[PDB]
Amino acid sequence: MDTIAARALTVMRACATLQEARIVLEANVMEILGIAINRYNGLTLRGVTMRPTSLAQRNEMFFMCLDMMLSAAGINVGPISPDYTQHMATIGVLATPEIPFTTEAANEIARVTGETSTWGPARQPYGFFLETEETFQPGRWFMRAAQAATAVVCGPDMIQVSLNAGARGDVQQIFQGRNDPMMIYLVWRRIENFAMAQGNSQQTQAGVTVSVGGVDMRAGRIIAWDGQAALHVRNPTQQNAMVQIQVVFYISMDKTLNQYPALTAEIFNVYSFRDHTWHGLRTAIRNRTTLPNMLPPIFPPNDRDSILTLLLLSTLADVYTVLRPEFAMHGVNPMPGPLTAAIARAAYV
Amino acid sequence: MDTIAARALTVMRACATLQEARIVLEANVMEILGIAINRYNGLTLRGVTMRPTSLAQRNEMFFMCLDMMLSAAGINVGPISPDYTQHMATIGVLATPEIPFTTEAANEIARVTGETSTWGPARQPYGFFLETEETFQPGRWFMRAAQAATAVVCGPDMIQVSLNAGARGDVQQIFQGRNDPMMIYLVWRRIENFAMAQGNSQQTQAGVTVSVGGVDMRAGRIIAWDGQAALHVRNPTQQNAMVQIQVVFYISMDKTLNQYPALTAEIFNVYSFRDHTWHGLRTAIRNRTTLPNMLPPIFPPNDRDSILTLLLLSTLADVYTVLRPEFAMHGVNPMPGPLTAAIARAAYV
Amino acid sequence: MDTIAARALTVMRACATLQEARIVLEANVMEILGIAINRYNGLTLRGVTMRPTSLAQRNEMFFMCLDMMLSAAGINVGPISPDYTQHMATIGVLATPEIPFTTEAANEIARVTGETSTWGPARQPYGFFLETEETFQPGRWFMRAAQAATAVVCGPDMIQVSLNAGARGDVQQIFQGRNDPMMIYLVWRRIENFAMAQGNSQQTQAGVTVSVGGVDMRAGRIIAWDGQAALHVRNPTQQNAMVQIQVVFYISMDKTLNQYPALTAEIFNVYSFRDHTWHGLRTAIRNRTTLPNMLPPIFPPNDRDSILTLLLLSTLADVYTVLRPEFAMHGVNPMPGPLTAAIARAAYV
Amino acid sequence: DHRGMEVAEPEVLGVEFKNVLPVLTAEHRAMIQNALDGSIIENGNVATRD
Repeated sequence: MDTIAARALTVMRACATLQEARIVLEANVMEILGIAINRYNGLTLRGVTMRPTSLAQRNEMFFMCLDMMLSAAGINVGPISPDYTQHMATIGVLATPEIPFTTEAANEIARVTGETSTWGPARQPYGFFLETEETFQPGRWFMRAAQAATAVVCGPDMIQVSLNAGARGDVQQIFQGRNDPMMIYLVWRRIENFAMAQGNSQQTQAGVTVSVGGVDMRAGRIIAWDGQAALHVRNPTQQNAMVQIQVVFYISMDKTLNQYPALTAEIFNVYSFRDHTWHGLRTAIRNRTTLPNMLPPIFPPNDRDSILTLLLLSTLADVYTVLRPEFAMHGVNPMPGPLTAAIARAAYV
Repeated sequence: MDTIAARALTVMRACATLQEARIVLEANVMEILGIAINRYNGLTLRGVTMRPTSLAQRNEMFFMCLDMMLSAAGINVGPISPDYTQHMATIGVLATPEIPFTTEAANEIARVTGETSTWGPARQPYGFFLETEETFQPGRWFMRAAQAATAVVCGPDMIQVSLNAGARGDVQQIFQGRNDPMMIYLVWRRIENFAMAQGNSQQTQAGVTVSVGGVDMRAGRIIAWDGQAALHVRNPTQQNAMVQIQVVFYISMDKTLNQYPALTAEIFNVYSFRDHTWHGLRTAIRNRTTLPNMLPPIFPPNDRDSILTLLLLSTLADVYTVLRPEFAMHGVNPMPGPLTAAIARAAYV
Repeated sequence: MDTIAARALTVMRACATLQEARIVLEANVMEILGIAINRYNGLTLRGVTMRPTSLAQRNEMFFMCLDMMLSAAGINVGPISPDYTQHMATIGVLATPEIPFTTEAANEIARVTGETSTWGPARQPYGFFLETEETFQPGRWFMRAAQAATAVVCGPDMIQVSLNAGARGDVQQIFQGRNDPMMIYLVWRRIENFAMAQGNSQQTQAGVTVSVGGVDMRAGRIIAWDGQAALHVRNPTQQNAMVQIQVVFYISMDKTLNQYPALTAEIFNVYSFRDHTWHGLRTAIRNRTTLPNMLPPIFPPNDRDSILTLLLLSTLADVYTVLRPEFAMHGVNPMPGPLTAAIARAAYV
Repeated sequence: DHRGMEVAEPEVLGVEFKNVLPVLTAEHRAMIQNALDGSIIENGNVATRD
């Protein structure tokens, strides 16, 4: 199956080489398309040419890639065009060890299947305390009833602890219960000039300390906190003190956009407009998938199929560009105008 | 035209494979390299060797890549060296359909020209309210005269709304007029403890409701706001209230650094020092462009020529590395002593 | 006539096997279709192909199935299409012994004809007392003037009997007169806490007894009542007592949806939308029948013709699905391509 | 030609099995026969072809 995808990929990538009519191709390309087109036209019964020129020929070729792309992705688009009709037979041609696949294509799939199947540590995208309902003003004192030390959120990646003179206590429990971090990188600072319950300016005397799991840590330095250790703050000072602890960044086993090389750029390419025909095509294709038909997912996918599909589509996108195909699509009405940022904007629902 | 670029590109990446060849593996490449070098040497009258060894031979080959790279970028650097002279004829060498190009080069270009010619949705880099002249203290109450609900910017990606007990109102207009977003992603929270006009602490009671386009939304959750729907906040509570709304990230059709795969890394590679000769060269080249001659552009380019040029330079950079060219350059004075971060820092004006 | 229908069915089913073009057919199929199609084209004068590809070919074939479907059901649709025309002669084709029919089809019809022509016991669909005009509050005491025992309905499948201390009496008559059951399945309980004429909570003491035809029955157990035996309740207790007797379910000789295997799923299939073409067709067809033209009959049919028609049509539906016919009917304005639940909803007048 | 399909003659395949045939169980024989008239000419009924 990986092999199938690698092939479909290799073929499309090679079709992308046809920028002109007469130009000579690299032998590698000829070999690939030669065998491919043969077995393809064989079981397809369609008339694809190594060297398309007309348009009708270019369409035919694009359809081929499209056929393979869909077949490699395992998609059944259905009646979406009066001009194009998907051939299930395409899959039979890809499963055929006859058609080769580049080493790059091999490793590309090997990586996708590789990471997609397991997990790993990754710098998360947003602030730690992003999914919080209540936030407190930063720098403002706040002591909960009966407590000598009161830690509280003040931002998406910010917390501040209010300590009474001579007070001390554990803070960790403010972080816990959220997500499933493996390592949280901290950096604490002294809130040198903060607001009091009434509005008067108050100073935090130099001498307050923060120790993790027992060891004392410096302020303004990064700290590798395992999220489990004893996050302890002490106020040996004879005055009220407030300190802010910052989650510069943390790491979890959730899939980020850096799971596979330049995944971002690809997604951009797929989601890009080009023209109505492309747009609706790309849309109509993803309508069969778990992916947002025309707007970048908020959250990066984590399954083989998704990543793969995007890659194939992204490539198929470039193929579309070089081929300049032209055909009908149910529900799509093309505006002949030169196309502007504006016209594109409108297209997205 | 793109074909010309692909060719030139192919050539360079190929020249960057003679660190020591001893029977090349990629037969594809060779066929092309030979062809190209012959065509070049014919119209150039220079003597480029398949296997450079001396230095003069290495310089020769480099100069070639340079010539092609420049011709491909549509750049005429003029007299920048006593050793190198640019041959415009180079364009006539890349125009020949006799010269093939790798599938790699083909796709590389197809991507560039592809996206560079159209638009697409992309996560913007900086905070929404970054281009603001005025900002307010976070958590601090503020009610503009005669208004019962006063929304205001408190950060680059932060706003806070001051509501009087029993008050309500639309907030959307604070966002509008700025940029041209397609989708803004929000997350609102209740500012549990905030400063009053006088400085006294105040509580925001639970029950405040934020509804988009009519539907009521939860706090601490991400929200897909189209920028046109009704952003309404209600304060059914018998006390003042302050809620903070956050633009976690937005998307627009403005080109970002992810318009093309690992564009970032390439740019770094171009703007990197290496040595004085390279430095001044890379500069002298960009002086003919719209791109900053020695400091990474603040804003990611959006035109073909820009992106392309960078790529060619990035590649020509590597070619420079492997070849170890040695030559003069008007206005450049080489300091042969080993090289340190210090010596480099100095070179950047 | 059984034979005729069986054949018409067999044929349609066979055409449904033509999912693709170059696929190998099950020997059995070719054999049938051949004899059929030729004989049809013989008496029809139409040009049906055993392996359609064009569209007009597919239409012709569909028209054939349609021609037969109607004939087998004895339906004359009339001038409903400028493209299709019904050939009454089709019936003669279904009457030719030379065209065989599957064992499946034979048994299928034999089942329909079998049950349709006779009656049988079946778990009825709705509550026993569904067709009641007056209903009483459940658990609320109620004694009709001059009576010591007063039974009354408190739901679609619920009756409660109000008993005075020391009272007793037969209840059966409340059930009689309605429908024509063969066996009513009861289960009685004591209303431990009920409302009195004034509103005060009253208890029902343990010791009350219900007896059918003389034999005493336990509470909370299912009782097979013949509807004719004496339903006697006794209140030997020294307090008022209320008992609820429940008709869990009953069986009569009426036709339910379980008269013929998965009749339900079939009906759903017939009434399903697909597209304006199918819809309008399926509609216009049933306009010749006693069946609702576009909404599942409240009550399950009971005559051969209805059941038959449904089945045939259901199958012709599937044929339509594989053949993808394209043509128009007077009064039908089709919207091609992307159909949505919304567009479908709207289609049902 | 065989049952509406055009199949390849055992000669164009890649095997010497004639040796085996005589020792085959009615069952095995049959199986193989199907495999033989199994391999068809894909496009088969099309004419034109090439």
